Formats: sequence, C-alpha cells, structure tokens
Amino acid sequence: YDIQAWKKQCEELLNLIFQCEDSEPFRQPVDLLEYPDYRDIIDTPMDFATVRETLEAGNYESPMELCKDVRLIFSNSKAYTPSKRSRIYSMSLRLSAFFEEHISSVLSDYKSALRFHKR
Ligand SMILES: c1ccc(Cn2ccnc2)cc1
Repeated sequence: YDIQAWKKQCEELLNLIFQCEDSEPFRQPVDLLEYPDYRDIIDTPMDFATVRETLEAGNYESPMELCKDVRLIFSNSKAYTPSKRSRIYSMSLRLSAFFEEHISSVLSDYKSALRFHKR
C-alpha cells in the first residue's frame, strides 16, 4: 500500500533496459541527419534518456504516464520500419516483451495502493 514505491521500481527497470543490448537504438533521440524524413512520419519522438530525465525531474505523477511514453518508443519503431523483419524493429519487439513482463506488477501495486488510500 506504498503510493510512492513505483518511482524507484521504474528507476531500477530503466537501469535493466539500458544494460540490455536490444536498447542501443533507443537510448537517445533518433538522429535527424541519419533519418532526414523522420519528423514527416513521427509526430512525437520519444527515447529512454528522455523518459529517465522526465522521471528524475519529478514530472511523472504515476507509473501509467511513464508506461504511455515507453509504449510510444515502440509504436514509433513500428510506424518507421520499412518491414516487419527489420533489425531495429526486431530489437523493439523483444524489448517491448521484456518491459511489459516487468511493468505489470508496478502498475498493479500502485493501483492497489491508491484504492486502499481512498477505501
Ligand atoms: C526501423 C525502425 C525504426 C528506425 C528509426 N530508428 C533508428 C534508431 N532507432 C529508431 C529505423 C528502422
């Protein structure tokens, strides 16, 4: 029933993601010199360094808001890929499965703690 516990749980999960080789393409914003038409296709760029800085600034109120930005990293990968078989897209699908496996208990514990506070 700790309403604040999600923040350190999300810091530790970001640490595991940065250590994962599959996160390499997603650790910084997409480079617009490497991909000159990027912003014609992607309206809201997102990356793991931006999510980590947003958390450390105190600019997420819940783990649901963090989860929405991490899912945007993966939906941007799917929208930019030329093929469902591409290397960077295949890295995003494995990292998405790993993220979803670990975030479900963070979300459940937070929502349970808020229900207990309002009982
Ligand atoms: C597939 C999916 C996405 C991209 C763009 N991009 C490059 C690095 N991280 C994302 C390239 C190919």
